[PDB]
Amino acid sequence: QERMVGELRDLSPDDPQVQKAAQAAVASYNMGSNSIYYFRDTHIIKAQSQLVAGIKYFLTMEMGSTDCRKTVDLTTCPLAAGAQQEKLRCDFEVLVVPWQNSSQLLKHNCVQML
Repeated sequence: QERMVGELRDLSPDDPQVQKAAQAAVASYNMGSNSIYYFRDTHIIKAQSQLVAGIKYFLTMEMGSTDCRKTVDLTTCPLAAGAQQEKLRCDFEVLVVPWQNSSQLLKHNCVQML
């Protein structure tokens, strides 16, 4: 066949390739979001991969708003507390291809947590 569609498989949330895919998702989400502040990953809850012509990562993760405003090393950005605190739970689909340096966030659906 012409198409390459591999098996969908569970990965460890601590797989270094999941982690890189996760930082790709965060960076892209922050670029596209209307929020004043950068969000930052707090927990990878679930991770799956699928071999295509390239690799898809399907990530479920939680994010927290930071004190860092956009107007980047997120490890230096504290999670906001009290009035500015906001938590999201997101599904991300990330595309990784060996000929591109930047991994792409194909889809995302985020949801504000109480």
